[PDB]
Amino acid sequence: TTVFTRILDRLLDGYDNRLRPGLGERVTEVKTDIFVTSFGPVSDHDMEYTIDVFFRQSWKDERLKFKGPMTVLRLNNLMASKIWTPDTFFHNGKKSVAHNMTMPNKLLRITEDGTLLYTMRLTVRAECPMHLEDFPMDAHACPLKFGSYAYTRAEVVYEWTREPARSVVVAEDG
Amino acid sequence: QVQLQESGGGLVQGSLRVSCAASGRTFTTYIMAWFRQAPGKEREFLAAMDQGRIQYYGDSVRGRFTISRDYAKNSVDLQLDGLRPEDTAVYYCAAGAGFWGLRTASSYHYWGQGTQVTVSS
Amino acid sequence: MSFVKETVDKLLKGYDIRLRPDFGGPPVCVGMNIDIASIDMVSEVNMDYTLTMYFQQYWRDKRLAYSGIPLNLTLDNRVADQLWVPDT
Ligand SMILES: *[C@@H]1O[C@H](CO)[C@@H](O[C@@H]2O[C@H](CO)[C@@H](O[C@@H]3O[C@H](CO)[C@@H](O)[C@H](O)[C@@H]3O)[C@H](O)[C@H]2NC(C)=O)[C@H](O)[C@H]1NC(C)=O
Repeated sequence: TTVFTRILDRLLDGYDNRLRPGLGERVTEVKTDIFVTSFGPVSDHDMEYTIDVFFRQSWKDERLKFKGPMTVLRLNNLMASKIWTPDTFFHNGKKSVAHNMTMPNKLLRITEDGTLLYTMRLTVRAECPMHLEDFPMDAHACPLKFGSYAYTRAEVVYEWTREPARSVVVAEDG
Repeated sequence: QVQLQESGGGLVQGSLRVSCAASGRTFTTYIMAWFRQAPGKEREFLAAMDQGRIQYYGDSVRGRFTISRDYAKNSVDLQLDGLRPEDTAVYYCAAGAGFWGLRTASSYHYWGQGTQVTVSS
Repeated sequence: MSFVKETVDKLLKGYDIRLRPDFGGPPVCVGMNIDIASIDMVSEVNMDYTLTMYFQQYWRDKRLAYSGIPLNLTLDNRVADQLWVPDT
């Protein structure tokens, strides 16, 4: 009814998406975690590997507080692109894909207290340097590294939502 | 043969720097780390640095000790600051790809002689 | 935080993207930095090599000078569409 559209229209009033939450008075804390749907092929010829991930971040933006009967607010992608989200990027990524079929494969939820939860579906090709001295008896530890591109340690800090071991969950069939 | 020489002081009332020079192999693509062993036979992870220049630290020495790598010289340095009497121990320099590890000594194939550190108050 | 917001609004408002810094004055001096993330694939068939890098460009722009805010304003990347940048 009218309450939903009114809250949606009145959230962005005076919102500046060029500025991170708590700019100049606190550090934006981002709780992140990953669900690996499939650990894709590992191409030792290219020293790369593919991984399909539900990558979901969460933070707090008091600018987007609201009140209503509803405690959860879903944002469409047009409005989700109109607010500040972390500029997370993969340090060892080569060519990653943000899925868009049939509509952008991302979601943005807002809680009444201003907590944002931002989920994405990604296919990331990442570098895996290999020591092939003991080939074919060799073993490797392929990394997946990510973080903010623009915001330094004193502005944005990432953390794991749960214990770090339990914050990256690989699917049984994946 | 592959060797990991260590250099640095052994006595301080303080600030200190312990360097590690690797010879016999280029560890540009390997992870170079520092470990500590106090009396009692328990080896403790301190710091590690990667080919991507990413610094990992242990909780006990987070923000106190700083790890750096000179890839041209193929060496790894550890700056120790805010020493305490309880920090007396033997410090080991390690290298090797971190398989099942990056915080476990079993994942490192190469180790050095070690350097003794004592602090008196 | 509203102080930073109004400062940014002042800086961007009345800003002509078409004119370089010191448009009539001396030439703008652009410094450059590269951090080579990886050289991926050197081809002897195709006569080329692939290179991933962090490419940074530094330049002075008096139009964007601000005071009273002791911190360095790292902004959302989309503001790059609003500022003049070199044609490198
Ligand atoms: C905002 O940006 C400015 C300019 O990038 C920052 O200022 C600068 O601070 C860095 C780090 O302290 C300096 O780098 C160093 O140079 C000194 C020279 O003596 C050297 O001793 C250090 O070991 C280091 O290599 C840089 O020179 C300096 N540049 C200036 C002042 O023009 C500033 O820290 C940033 N942050 C804020 C809040 O302003």
